[PDB]
Amino acid sequence: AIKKYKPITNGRRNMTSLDFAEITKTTPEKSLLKPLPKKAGRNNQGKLTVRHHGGGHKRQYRVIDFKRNKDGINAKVDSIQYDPNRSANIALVVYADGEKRYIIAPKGLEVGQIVESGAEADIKVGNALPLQNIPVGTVVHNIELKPGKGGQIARSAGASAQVLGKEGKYVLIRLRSGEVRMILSTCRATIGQVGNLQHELVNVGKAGRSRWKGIRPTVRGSVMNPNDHPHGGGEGRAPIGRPSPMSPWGKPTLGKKTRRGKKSSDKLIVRGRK
Amino acid sequence: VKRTYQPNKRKHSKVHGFRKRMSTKNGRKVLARRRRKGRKVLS
Amino acid sequence: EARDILKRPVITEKSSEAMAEDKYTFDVDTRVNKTQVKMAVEEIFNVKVASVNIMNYKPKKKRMGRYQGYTNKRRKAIVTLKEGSIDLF
RNA sequence: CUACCCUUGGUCAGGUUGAAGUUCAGGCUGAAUGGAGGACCGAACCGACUUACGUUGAAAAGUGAGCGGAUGAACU
RNA sequence: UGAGUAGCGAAAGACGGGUGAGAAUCCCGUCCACCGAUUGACUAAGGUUUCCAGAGGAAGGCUCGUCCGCUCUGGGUUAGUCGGGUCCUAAGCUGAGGCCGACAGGCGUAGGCGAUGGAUAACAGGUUGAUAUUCCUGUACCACCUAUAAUCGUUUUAAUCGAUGGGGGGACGCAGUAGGAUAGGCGAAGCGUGCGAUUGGAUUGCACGUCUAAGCAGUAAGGCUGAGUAUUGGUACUCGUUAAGGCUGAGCUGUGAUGGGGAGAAGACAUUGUGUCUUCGAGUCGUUGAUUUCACACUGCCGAGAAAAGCCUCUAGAUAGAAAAUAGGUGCCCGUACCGCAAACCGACACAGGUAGUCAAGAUGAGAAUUCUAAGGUGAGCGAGCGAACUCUCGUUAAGGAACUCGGCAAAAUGACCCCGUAACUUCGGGAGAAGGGGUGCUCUUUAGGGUUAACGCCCAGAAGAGCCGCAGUGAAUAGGCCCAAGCGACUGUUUAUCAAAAACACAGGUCUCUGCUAAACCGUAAGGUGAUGUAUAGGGGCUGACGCCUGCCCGGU
Repeated sequence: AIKKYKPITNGRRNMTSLDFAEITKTTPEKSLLKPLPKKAGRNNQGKLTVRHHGGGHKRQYRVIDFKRNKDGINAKVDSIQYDPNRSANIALVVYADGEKRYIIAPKGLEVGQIVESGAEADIKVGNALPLQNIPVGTVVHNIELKPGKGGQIARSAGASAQVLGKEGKYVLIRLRSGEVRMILSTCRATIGQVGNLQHELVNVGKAGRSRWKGIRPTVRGSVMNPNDHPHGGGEGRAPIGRPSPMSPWGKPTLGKKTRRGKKSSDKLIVRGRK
Repeated sequence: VKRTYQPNKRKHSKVHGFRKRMSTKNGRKVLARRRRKGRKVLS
Repeated sequence: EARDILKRPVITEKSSEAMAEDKYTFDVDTRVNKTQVKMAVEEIFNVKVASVNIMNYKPKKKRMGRYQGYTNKRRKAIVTLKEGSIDLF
């Protein structure tokens, strides 16, 4: 799935890309596209508030439904497609009454396979059903946090979580990050893992390729002037010269925690990252 | 050598110009200040 | 309104060679359109108008003894007629 | 004016090299085909490395002769 | 005062005639010269009367001036179709109610405004001192209104129309390839021109061989494996790979528009002193090569490539009754002169600078390079002498050949095409145009492929011989010097506009750390935002900086 390039040029010397053998159709569906003009990290005042976001390739937005709330109707899979706005692939499904929509595509999904959502659906890759009805140990993706809002957890390429246990109206679950957390048992989730597992093996290869994706360069703090950054320079190269490395805004940046105290979700986190 | 001041009819009327000065409080200050001096051209 | 739309005739050499054809040149109020001009000529001179063209002229700069100013802006209309003729001198 | 960005448009004489893939032949390599690349040489265009001239200038930053890039992190 | 001193802003002019008080400098003529991928021709920005005619010469014009972008007087810009508005939306800007805020005010919903994009009906000729797809002539097209009418038949329905109703469409990247047409170029030449006084020739020198929109016919290839039935965009069936065109779109060609216009031509003027034109005549062929124009059509790739209206369809639903056709009518506002890679724009100047797009001829060539020319334009707003030193730009040089100098700085040398040959090293791609050698004109035979093509012939010769000339044959201009060995940085890229282009910054890759989503981080007093219409294979911060081999000891202090 990973194709390597021969070193015909110094720029292409160690570059890698993934062949798109999962894609079965190379043209999107006209009815589910919307415009997506770019913001280069600039807010409603017009000022730059996030660094390193710039001008990449133009993109259109595919309307994806993370809710999966059409229940009791079958949907047949048409094609797997490329999506520029996320790392996973997407699949276009057609409902029995003739409606179409996009879902994120799970790992072992095939064209022609039928897919279903509800409370009485079966435990098979692609199906969406409340966490109350999912047996312990299942691998699952696209999880909700508030019932009816839409999936929010485990949506990247190759992401998954698995169910662990049951309390009164909560369900234990382990996230890809490694933390264990309670989630309301009225919240939906979809069976399986997210596809495109090779996505993170790509070697980008040259500076221009990451500029095509909207990333502007990053200037290290130690090659700035004292009025620009706490690492603002001395004579020659210089060590850090402080008790701890700092950020461009003068706050410690190696080891210090920034999660805020007294959050309502404190009682739902059983075990944190390790 | 390229100089500053490349003229433009639309830019001039939109940055300076009566309606733009009237659209804010500090522009109305400018207009009143030029009226008090007796200036012949206001914007 | 008709005597107020038409102001005066224009007598030059271009206008005279046009009057060799059936075209007459007028200075008109600067607010009217060519349909009003067409209807005013027919009422005042009792003729049949075939067509009418119009153009605007800018104010010109002018001197009178270290006094810089501008002339009036003006609107000019040329009236072609089918039948009849306007008596002028 | 200048720096970065947003939306919508435009421009790049010619030559050279010959990647994936594909088709045969031999017994894995040879020939055809193909037309990749912040590839090569070089005008338009964009720059500003050396030098001569100019220094009450033709010009409050230029001119002459060479020079770097020239399908792209391009120029406009 | 310096002082009649410095300067008078890139360059080719000469002479005859004219006018005037006055002429190197104004007008006319001939010859000469310069540009010609442009010093030529169009359209934008910007300027705002600089445009044209008659008169003028105080000041402006780096000299002069009879002249003028200068002064005076009087003139000049014409649109249903060209570009905008009475159409559509992007970024952005505003925003009824609303949210927030010492005041001032900040944000935002529906909705508006806003082209640099989408939609959208006219062409040929004539004519002025100054405008022209606008005026005039000829021939068209597009909306709207009323009459004259076949079809119209409860107005459910039916013809009809029909939704802020549904569906389609508009609708889109980058590169490459093989074609079809056409524009334009070149050579024979079907009719026009004239035929030489310097030796010679006359089968010989030079040229033209055009023409619209609209309307009718057909049409070179292109795409859709097409075409029906039943049911709720989807599901079952039959003829299927036929593509027959079944359909859809499609460059272009022929007629007429046009026995018209214009026309190499005068040969017809009494005249418009014979100029110019009353007037009367005329040609529309075949060859060759051929786009950079007319499809993102087709193939491939990853970085995955606007919206809305105009438009086409099926409808709920509504109503006499609406169809094409003929005849008449009607059709607004703004811009329109002139300069425009510049004497009129931005540079205080009649300033060696800067300024978006379009058209793009011949010979030579791979070429829009090079040199000379075309169409067309221009001779540069101080001159005349003399040929001192010195300064600047340019050419040559005996013998030597880096001895010069901080340093081969500068200059010299290499350079195109064809044939032969090509090292260490290497990430196996490269290094490489490595280095190092040889060749090139003209004539005639023989061969002789592409065979241009019917064919040797069209044309490069595809090549071998035999000759001729010079000091020299890519005879001019234009076109890489190369090799060996060390630092530093992997590489392409970026930087101190105006003394530093680099070993500095980026970078692909590595690693540490924070972040479970109203995420962390960041802007803001807040509301509201970016992050992100993302969700740990994700996002923010710190350090290092391709690749290969690696990355030791110390947790006492902060």
